[PDB]
Amino acid sequence: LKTEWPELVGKSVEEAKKVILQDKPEAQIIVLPVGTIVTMEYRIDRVRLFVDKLDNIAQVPRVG
Amino acid sequence: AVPSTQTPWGIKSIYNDQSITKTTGGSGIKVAVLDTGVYTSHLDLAGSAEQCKDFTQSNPLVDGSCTDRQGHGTHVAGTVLAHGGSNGQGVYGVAPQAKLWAYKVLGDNGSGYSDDIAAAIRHVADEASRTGSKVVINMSLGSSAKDSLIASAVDYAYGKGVLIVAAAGNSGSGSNTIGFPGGLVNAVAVAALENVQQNGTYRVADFSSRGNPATAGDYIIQERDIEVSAPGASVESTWYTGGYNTISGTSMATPHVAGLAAKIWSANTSLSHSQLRTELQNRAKVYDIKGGIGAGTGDDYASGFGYPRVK
Ligand SMILES: [Ca+2]
Ligand SMILES: [Ca+2]
Ligand code: NA
Repeated sequence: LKTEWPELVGKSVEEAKKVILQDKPEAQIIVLPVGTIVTMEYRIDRVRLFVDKLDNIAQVPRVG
Repeated sequence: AVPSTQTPWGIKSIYNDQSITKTTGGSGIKVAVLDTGVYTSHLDLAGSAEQCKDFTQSNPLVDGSCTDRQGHGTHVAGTVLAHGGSNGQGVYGVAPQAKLWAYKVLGDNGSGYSDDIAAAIRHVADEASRTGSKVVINMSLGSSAKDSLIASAVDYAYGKGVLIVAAAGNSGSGSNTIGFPGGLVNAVAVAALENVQQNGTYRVADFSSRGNPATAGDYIIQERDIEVSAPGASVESTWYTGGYNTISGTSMATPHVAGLAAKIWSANTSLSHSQLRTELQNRAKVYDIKGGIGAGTGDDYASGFGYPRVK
């Protein structure tokens, strides 16, 4: 039922992962650089994290 | 392998005929699937690929290679144009007589580089102008933020008579979550329907990205507007290992529309790309979508102009 974590923008990837797994323990978390172009498949078990060069979250993480 | 049905729900739905067991149409049109590659030797795609090019390698264009190691690009291509295979027992897409330009712009985990996508779009346009072909680009891909390099390429291609059809994104159900290139003025943004009825129509899937409420309602496309809706949830199609698979997303909606576009274009080859786009819009309006979060009577920011169909 949680599908987005807007409060994670600007947090570290390690923190993001903890928070997401607390809601979605079977989440398949994929880390990609900010600006990476991606398929528009909706994968319910996935959460992509887009990160800057400091490994901070660059945009609202979402399920899919 | 055989699909669970030769005509998956989206195909039956867009044809507006629950009884079909095969499809026809799209002869003389090219659909450029800019994606993870395509397994062009799948039985249901065999002989359809007229171009097979790879923009993801150290060399900026590898002609004769377009290998799908992911599945997504194969799946998308099948929705456009799978033709049931030589023996007629395979899956069918919307426009089984259309030809395929399989351009690999995403890597094997379904992600890629802006520059490769932009290069690939421009290359389609150049190929189209050189060959005098009628071409529809399918881009089941994007980014939340607008990428201007890709946008420049889209405008270049649109300026050379190539129709661009692109996924709205899967960032819904919140308003104004549409991504790019779908959200560009010169790309047709495609929202995803699920196979559920609400308020007397198909329902927009909650995951589908929504356009800007501020600019929906006018039946005029601005940046960040959804254009049309199509089947996008639990779509069976061709898969890179040779069988079939069922996946979801605005990725799966996009090729229903690209395929429908090819089908329409083939049936009236005197049309330009923008006349074709206009007729997609006209058809959409026949099937106003009223189901789903933010959907309602008329042009809305969940479903755009509606659901364009064969009839
Ligand atoms: Ca508008
Ligand atoms: Ca509507
Ligand atoms: Na658009």
